[PDB]
Amino acid sequence: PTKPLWTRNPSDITQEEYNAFYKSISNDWEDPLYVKHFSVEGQLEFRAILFIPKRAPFDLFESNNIKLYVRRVFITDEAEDLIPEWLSFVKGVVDSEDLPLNLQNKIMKVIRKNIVKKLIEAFNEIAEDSEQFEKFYSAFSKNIKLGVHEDTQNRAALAKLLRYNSTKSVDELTSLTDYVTRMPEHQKNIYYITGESLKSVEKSPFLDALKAKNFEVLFLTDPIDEYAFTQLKEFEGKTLVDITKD
Amino acid sequence: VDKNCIGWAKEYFKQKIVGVEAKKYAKIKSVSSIEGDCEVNQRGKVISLFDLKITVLIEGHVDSALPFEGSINVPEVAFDSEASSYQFDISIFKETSELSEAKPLIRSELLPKLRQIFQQFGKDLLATHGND
Repeated sequence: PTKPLWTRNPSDITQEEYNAFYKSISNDWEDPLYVKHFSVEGQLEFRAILFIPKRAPFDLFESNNIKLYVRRVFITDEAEDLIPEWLSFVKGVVDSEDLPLNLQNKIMKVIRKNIVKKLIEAFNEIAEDSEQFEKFYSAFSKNIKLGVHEDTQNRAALAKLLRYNSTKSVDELTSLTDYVTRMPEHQKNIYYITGESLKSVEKSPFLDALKAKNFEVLFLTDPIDEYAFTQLKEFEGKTLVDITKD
Repeated sequence: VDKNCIGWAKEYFKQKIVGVEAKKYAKIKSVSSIEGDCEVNQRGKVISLFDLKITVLIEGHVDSALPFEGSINVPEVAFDSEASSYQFDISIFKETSELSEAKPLIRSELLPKLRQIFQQFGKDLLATHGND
């Protein structure tokens, strides 16, 4: 009897219906932070309703978030390859018209890649709202960094979601885009420094020469960020330069 | 009936890519690798969900003058790529503070010609094995 929510038109669905559907499949007691409900048509046909939670689950990187349906028949809620692990925190449903039942599958790869791109569109929408992004970032910033570590195609887009303190963004974290806007036309590289903690990199003497040139320096105080940066290599055409390499 | 055009795509890129070029200058030397899939299947229609990874080798010079070498990786050339979709990982081999002008070169003049080429491939692929 019930026409599944994900087969309905996103434009017609109310926030309340999305909230009820999220609570139903997750036991969360909070409404979801954001919902990304879309349809893909053409040589690839599938629909999905994906939810980003307001908080990281207790066992995020430790201790069946997506139900996979094929032609509206539930198949499994534990198909990996549907979404990479750094996105394990996303919940919802994916309904494929074409996936072949019973099983390197090509359809699965296309679906997976399409889902990652759509979730990155969602993260960019979220970033446009500081109240929402604050919740998003504090809960999943590490997951974003791990995506940057491994996703060669999407790491540039993901890099746009990273936030860091800097010699010019001391009370708030800054984005890489805003660092770039503050750059004088003669500055060619984005500079950063690494250290064991904020208090120590904040007074490193290597900063003196950059400050004398009025060049902003980003503060990276964790190996996961350092690796994210060397995997990125550049941002919006500007090379990422670690000022303590000499 | 479906077919695997990975052999055709590979020679198509070898002639479409080698030689493209940007005092300061560079050009595509060879095509060191192309991996992934490219098939034209019958599904209603003659679809193709091709998705490829491609690396090209490069050579050029800035400045008397100073030459260099490197590679450019494009992780994804696919059936659903837009022009802005392509990613280019520019490597300048054993680089130096003087060579800091190669990449800006490659980004400004070579990449935009790389983008239009990848975009043409899909059309050419079907109008070669699809209208087939």
